Amino acid sequence: EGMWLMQQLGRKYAQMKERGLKMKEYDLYNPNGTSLKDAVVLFDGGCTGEVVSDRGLVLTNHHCGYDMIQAHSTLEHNYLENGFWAMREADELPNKDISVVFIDKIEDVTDYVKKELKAIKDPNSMDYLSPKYLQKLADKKAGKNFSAKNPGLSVEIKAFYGGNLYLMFTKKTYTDVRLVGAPPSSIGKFGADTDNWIWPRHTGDFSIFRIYADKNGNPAPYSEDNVPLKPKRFFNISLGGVQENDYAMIMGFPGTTHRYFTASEVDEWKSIDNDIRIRMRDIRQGVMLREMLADPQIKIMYSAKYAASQNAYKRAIGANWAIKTRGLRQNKQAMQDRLIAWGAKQGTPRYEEAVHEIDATVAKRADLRRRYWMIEEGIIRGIEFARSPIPTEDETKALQASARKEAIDKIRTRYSKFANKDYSAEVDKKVAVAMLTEYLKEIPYENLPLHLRLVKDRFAGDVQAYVDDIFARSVFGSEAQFDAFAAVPSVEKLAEDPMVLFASSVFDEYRKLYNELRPYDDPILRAQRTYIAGLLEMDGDQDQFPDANLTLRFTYGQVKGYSPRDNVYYGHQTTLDGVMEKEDPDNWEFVVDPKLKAVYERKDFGRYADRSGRMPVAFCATTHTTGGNSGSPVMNANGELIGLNFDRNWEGVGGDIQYLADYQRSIIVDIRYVLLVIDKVGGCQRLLDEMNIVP
Amino acid sequence: DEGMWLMQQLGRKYAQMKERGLKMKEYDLYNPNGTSLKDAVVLFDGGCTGEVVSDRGLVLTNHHCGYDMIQAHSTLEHNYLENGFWAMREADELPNKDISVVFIDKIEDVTDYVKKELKAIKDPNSMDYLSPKYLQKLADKKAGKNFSAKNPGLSVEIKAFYGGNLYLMFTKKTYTDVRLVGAPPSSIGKFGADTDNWIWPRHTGDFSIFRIYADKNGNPAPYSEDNVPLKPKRFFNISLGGVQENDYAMIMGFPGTTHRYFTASEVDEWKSIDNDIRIRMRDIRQGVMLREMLADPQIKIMYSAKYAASQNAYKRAIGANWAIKTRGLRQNKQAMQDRLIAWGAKQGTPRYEEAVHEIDATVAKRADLRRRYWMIEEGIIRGIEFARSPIPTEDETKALQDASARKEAIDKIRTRYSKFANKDYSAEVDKKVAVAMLTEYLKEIPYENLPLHLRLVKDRFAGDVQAYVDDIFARSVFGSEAQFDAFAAVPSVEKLAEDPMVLFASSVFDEYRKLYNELRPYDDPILRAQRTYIAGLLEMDGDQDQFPDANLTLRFTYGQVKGYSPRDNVYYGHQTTLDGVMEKEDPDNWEFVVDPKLKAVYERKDFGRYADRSGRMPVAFCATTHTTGGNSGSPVMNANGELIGLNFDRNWEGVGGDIQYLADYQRSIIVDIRYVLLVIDKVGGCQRLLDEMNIVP
Ligand SMILES: Oc1ccccc1CN1CCOCC1
Ligand SMILES: Oc1ccccc1CN1CCOCC1
Ligand SMILES: Oc1ccccc1CN1CCOCC1
Ligand SMILES: [Cl-]
Ligand SMILES: [Cl-]
Ligand SMILES: [Cl-]
Repeated sequence: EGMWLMQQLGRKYAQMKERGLKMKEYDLYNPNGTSLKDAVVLFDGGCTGEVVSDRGLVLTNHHCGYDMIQAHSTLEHNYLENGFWAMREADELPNKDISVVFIDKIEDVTDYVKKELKAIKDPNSMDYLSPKYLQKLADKKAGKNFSAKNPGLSVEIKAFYGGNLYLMFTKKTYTDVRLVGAPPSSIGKFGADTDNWIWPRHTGDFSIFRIYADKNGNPAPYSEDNVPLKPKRFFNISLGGVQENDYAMIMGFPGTTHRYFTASEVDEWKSIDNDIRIRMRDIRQGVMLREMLADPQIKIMYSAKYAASQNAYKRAIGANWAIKTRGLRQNKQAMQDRLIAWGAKQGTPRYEEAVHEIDATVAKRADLRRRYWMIEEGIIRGIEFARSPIPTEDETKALQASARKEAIDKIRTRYSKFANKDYSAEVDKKVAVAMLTEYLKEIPYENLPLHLRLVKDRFAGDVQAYVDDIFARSVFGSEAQFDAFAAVPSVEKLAEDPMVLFASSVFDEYRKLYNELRPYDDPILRAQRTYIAGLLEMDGDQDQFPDANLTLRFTYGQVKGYSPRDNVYYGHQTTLDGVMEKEDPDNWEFVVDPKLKAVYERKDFGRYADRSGRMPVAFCATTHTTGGNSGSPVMNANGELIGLNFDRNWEGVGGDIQYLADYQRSIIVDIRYVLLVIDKVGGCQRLLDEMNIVP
Repeated sequence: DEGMWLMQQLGRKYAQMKERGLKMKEYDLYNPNGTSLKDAVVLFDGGCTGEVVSDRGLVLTNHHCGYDMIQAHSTLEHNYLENGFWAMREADELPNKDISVVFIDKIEDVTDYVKKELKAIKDPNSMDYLSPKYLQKLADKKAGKNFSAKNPGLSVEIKAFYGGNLYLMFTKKTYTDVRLVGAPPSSIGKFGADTDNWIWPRHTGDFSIFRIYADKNGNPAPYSEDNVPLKPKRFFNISLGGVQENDYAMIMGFPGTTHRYFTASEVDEWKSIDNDIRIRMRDIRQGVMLREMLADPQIKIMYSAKYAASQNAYKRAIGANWAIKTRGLRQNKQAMQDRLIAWGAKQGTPRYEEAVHEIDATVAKRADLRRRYWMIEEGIIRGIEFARSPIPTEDETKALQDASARKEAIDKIRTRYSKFANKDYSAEVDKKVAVAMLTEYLKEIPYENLPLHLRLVKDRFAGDVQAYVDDIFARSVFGSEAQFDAFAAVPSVEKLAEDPMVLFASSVFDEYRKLYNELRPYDDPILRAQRTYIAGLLEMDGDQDQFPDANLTLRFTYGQVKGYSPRDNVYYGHQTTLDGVMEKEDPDNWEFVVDPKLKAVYERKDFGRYADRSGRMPVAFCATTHTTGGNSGSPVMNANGELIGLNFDRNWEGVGGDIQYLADYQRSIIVDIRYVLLVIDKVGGCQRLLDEMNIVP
């Protein structure tokens, strides 16, 4: 059910032992010694990874290492397409701007932070949540020259439970992390967008890296003299596999949850955030799909844009399904009513006052938040010409020194980036006509961005004519129109340009709405500190975890499928047979790698197949995970690596607000499938040899 | 494999059925010389199955079987199709025009009689052995002179089985006064609508209720106000015990057609010609149609039924091709024919191998013609609406070329134009569909094989299909209402003889008929060789584990209540519940709206004695019985012969079951009788129907 702090392992240990955990408490997490926690890393600031060899080999997802694989890919050596397999350590590819963070130490500094906070003077100060203020406290506690006296180490204090608990983390960061291996994208991203958030899943979502360090294992930036890190702890790989009901646990860095939302915040999330994103993206995607299906060149240009829009669209659909069917609003209402009743009995009215402040703040910001989401989904991300060039103050104070050419070259560069090889003005006009029609129906005249008032005042309500006029008269409407402007440029032409006025007006309104809404966050945050303090005083910090905040957490559960709907059951494990069932040679997402197809046909599964002779691919578990847990190690009851978390099903996206025992599942790539791909597809035997594989 | 057994085969299957769970005595299910459960089964309205469930002639069948009768009695004031219908007294039950129920009174093996009559052969290649006219002459001879007049309501019919190796004579008792008694709203009767067609899990309460009326002595009589409900020989008892996983289940009904004795070359032809062409052409047609329906709400209204009708056989062809590709259908037919050829070589009889060779050679010879026939039928005859535009008849052309009969010819042509260009016809949508369909057709069919008018695409329009189609509508008398009216004011034969749409329609129909005429002779050598092929299979492995192809005659099938795994890590159980109906509810989607009375019954858990042991309300179940089209409305029986459900569909994964039964995928989709009784009781409030039924605890 939760994403527990490492400090909470002691309190949870007996429940974990009753669920199947076999390893000793301090072998998993030891606050003053080496433990399994020391083999977990925050991979590239947003993913999880794990050390799997005494030579610093690291496993993470394919979608986590995607940028590094793509940056090393060329037409001659397309690693993104065919995979990459370094046959020697010297062949492993260095990566610019990469990092791996180890959580060396974790310490509770709540009393220290609360004592420092007592010197505030302003009772409504937000320093208790300020990264700048908390970093000043972290530096004071660790010492002035801490990073100089302890090379590779840094300190950081984070707030938890809305500012009721503070932890200081001592982090060891390595920046020389080299690409070692990756399967082809046909394995690493098999389902591609069709199978995103989907269980059953047949994706071998993994990639392999290696941490490099100086001669003493200390962090060092990229250098040809760097040597593989000999870590103090690494995961043993299990080949025993998984069975239904087996204990499974994960360690990783979940990003964000909203477990302490009020019922009014659940209503706001559904009726504003989700409904607007769903409505606007459905319109945008609908026009885009029509144009992509009618022109093969439009499909090539808009495929990535369509896919990027669909990602949070599907998340919003899954979240709204949970709000509608799993009683999320009702459960938050019952939670706050229980605290209010308990507060009335104890004679402390501040908990009811805190819930009231949140409700009043949510109700007060409703129209502004609706206007913000409408402009953001409808125009800022919905219409491409909203991000068309806007002349700067320096560029206008150049067109009217001979830096007129410099001002024109800078504007030309931004025009070329806007109207790039993937931009279609005809597709954009069609999308804008549909998006603006919906926007103008939802936003009244007095709340419109100034330029949009011209739809009613100048074009008699004709959205098509307003959009046609923007492109017909704008210097950014076509290449020939920009070149005519660049030959005879004047600031009068730019100041009255219809596209410049549209872009400026919609961005002005977007910023103004952001500025008016920003002050509403603080009273909610301050009231949440009181609300969560009451919940912890009432029911204790035993069965209620702190919201995820990109810090190291553990979660446990079982390998278990679920019933998505009446008479339908999805089991706990998928097989290579399921990959072959989905193969479509003419559908780019479902092409199957010929080497993988041959391994399946010959049943060349070696020691990786299950007891039945079937080759496992992925499994699902009742662990509680979210974004940030991609690449997390999945452990056995013995702490051995059995898989890597890579996704969660759409039915469980509502799990960020309320964990859903009967629907929410972590989607995990089976470690047996990872080794089958390294061995039979990559032929990289040296990686298998350096891992400690247990029978 | 698991089949559609003749009633005659019950004796030799009885021990296997008993070992699979059957508890009733053999002659209580089927007795060739006395009353049995077979006497409670009817062929409903010539294409469905039904069953008698009371001593007063109450009949249950599917909602989609009784659909036309419910629709014919529906008005704006009393919309029975939308809200359901529940007659609260026998006098309130609605009579139906053109309805019938057929009882199979007697079934007799007349193989020796037919084979003796056939020996009076004038031509050894005669097809009289399969001729309904010839077989009816033999049936009348055996029954006697004026059988229908001497025994009113009774009629006789002989049918061929096993490719002409077995003949059965059926004595049928037909009743034509069958009145509508009850029907659930379409929200229950067709809950899944087109989305859930051929789909398991299924949550559709597909049932309707009728009553057989007869004269004072229970004899058939056309509709009369003096008619009285029929007191039948036998009726089904209703079981309330329900079903569990692995329970024995059996069905009796009228499966229409199967192709269990196809050669491997006929399976290849079915896949590579029939199915691939239908799939390709319908995907193009549906694609253009969907794009126009999504862009214009009025086009969606006009083309929704046409789109749905095209999708029905398209989905069936997809499901059939999935079985051919994944379930080794071609390989299993090949093994079957190779086993017969090996056995024939040991028996010293080469005629079985010669018969398979004749089928293979005939299939290979007709390949190009059959490809051309399917290409024109799917691509143009069905694919393009203006292919069925008016063509002036020989008498209409002769009338237009010195009498007042010219105005009659114009009125007849106008009537056909008004039917073609009706309220649902869009010339713009049709032109777009035709451009895409003709582009594919012209790519597949060479110039020398094209219908004459289509040669103009290359010869006159420089390969521009769009211009050719535009010219058809711009210059045709049937291109618009204003163009037809201009023709009707000044009509001439010369205008019609050179009309581009008339020439297109005539040319494509000429080619379609010519191809049909050239292909028709190839059917006979296959049929004659199939008689020899199936005789060999029967002689080799016996009439014990291989059933005759379905031919709209009474058959029984047995199996178990069992779900299946459609794909890796996915399992569909054996039973759906009312909770599944509520999960699918969408108030703004016509297909998935839920009746408020049903939703209230679910919320209050007012399930009475109809709920299962866990308090859940069952809706439908699936079984490993072998069914096909014609089995809609079939009674589903318990091990005791009690009614547990009505068959109403089969899953798409099992459509290949017409060629080879698929044990791990094919399932009959059945409405649970507990759900039927729940709807009659809590939704219709028709207690009198429950009271006349014999319900067993
Ligand atoms: O299989 C994939 C899945 C997701 C992303 C990319 C691929 C690779 N495809 C690239 C071009 O199309 C054929 C292979
Ligand atoms: O100003 C608001 C904005 C969003 C929500 C609620 C209000 C308060 N009221 C003002 C008067 O009109 C009725 C709503
Ligand atoms: O529920 C049905 C299922 C299939 C067909 C027809 C209906 C009835 N609907 C008609 C219009 O939409 C609301 C009811
Ligand atoms: Cl380390
Ligand atoms: Cl012979
Ligand atoms: Cl099968």
